[PDB]
Amino acid sequence: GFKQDIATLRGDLRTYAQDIFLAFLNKYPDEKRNFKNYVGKSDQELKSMAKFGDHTEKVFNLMMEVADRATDCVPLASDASTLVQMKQHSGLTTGNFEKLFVALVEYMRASGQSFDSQSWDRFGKNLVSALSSAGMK
Ligand code: HEM
Repeated sequence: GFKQDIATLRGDLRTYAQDIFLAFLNKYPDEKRNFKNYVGKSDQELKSMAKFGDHTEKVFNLMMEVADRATDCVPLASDASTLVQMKQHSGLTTGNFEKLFVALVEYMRASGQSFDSQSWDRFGKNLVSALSSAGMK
């Protein structure tokens, strides 16, 4: 289930975080625009940069903490608020977050692993309405 998936993901965090983020950026190249330093680079060039790994690991770790704190795949309103208000998410809309979750789910379905891909979809949908409720366009 969903709680075991957090343990799995977390077992090899930096590896999953970069694989999932690459799948997001290649599914939706328009989104790369938000990541000016990553433009013009192949997957392997990105994975060779320390700062790519460091940044994905940090995002993913926070995502796993938000997932951990959820109840039945509904995140806490305060976690959503942390997400809306961080400086770093200044120009974003809820559309950027739903694209991310589509790629996550699609990555999970395609991997070998017994992820509970349906719980992750539902989590992403409930995150997106929580983000809206906390002030995001
Ligand atoms: C639940 C999903 C997400 C979480 C937990 C999250 C969290 C974070 C965190 C913790 C950072 C700062 C990392 C650091 O200090 O190096 C960050 C940065 C950033 N995030 Fe997110 N984020 C999420 C989704 C997104 C999405 C969907 C976008 C855009 C599509 C996005 C765009 C950015 C950008 C552009 C930065 C700045 C990176 C930099 O300037 O180095 N984030 N996010």
